[PDB]
Amino acid sequence: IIDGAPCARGSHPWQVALLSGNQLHCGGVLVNERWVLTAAHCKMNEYTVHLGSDTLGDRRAQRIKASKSFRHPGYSTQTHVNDLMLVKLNSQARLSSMVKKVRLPSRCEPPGTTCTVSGWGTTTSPDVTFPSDLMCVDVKLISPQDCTKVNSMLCAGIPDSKKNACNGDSGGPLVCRGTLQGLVSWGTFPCGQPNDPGVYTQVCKFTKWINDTMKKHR
Ligand SMILES: COc1ccc(CCNC(=O)[C@@H]2CCCN2C(=O)NCc2cccc3ccccc23)cc1
Repeated sequence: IIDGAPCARGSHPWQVALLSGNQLHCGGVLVNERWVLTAAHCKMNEYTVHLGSDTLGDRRAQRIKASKSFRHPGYSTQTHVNDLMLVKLNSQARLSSMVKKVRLPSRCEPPGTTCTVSGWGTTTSPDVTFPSDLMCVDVKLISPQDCTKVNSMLCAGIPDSKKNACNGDSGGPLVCRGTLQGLVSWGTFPCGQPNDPGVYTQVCKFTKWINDTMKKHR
């Protein structure tokens, strides 16, 4: 996350990280005790999922192996369309005040809405600097028609501001008015240029796919 600040402790109990061993790979969200939602670009042969702490490596965090994952069938490596994936945990996440199911959307929040994006991705660019504490930044929703770099994607940013997501933030949540509205997808490199908004998968357009994919892989 660029030009953000540490998230208030305990305010992201539905946030997870996908690690390759102990190395950050992507963000994600906990859908339920057996499933994580992330970006399709995050695909790996297997994952270690971090839950239950704003600090990576925290001895109190839960770590769970996840062997299986399922991309949305329309995913394009070139256009970034359909950049979402479900990761099946090998063992159930233990729920508590620090591990909670995310609130999925029932409606699409419109352009102009203030939202928050969070992650453990780099805070600098092009030099990488990975924070241990989960970082947050507030950004405003931008229609894909108003987003020069781009019907199921959104952009988000603040006019004349560097605030954005970066490497390591893919798959993490963009939340608005208490619901999940986006997953970080992609943007310009180097990160953090003003008026260069990041692109997100618009979660409200994938309700059916998320529910059905989980039901088809019980
Ligand atoms: C030691 O150096 C290291 C260590 C680890 C890594 C892999 C770390 N993870 C990844 O970059 C993930 C993987 C899938 C795509 N990713 C994004 O975060 N994309 C999101 C993304 C990437 C670049 C610019 C962006 C601008 C705006 C919004 C999103 C952007 C790299 C260098």
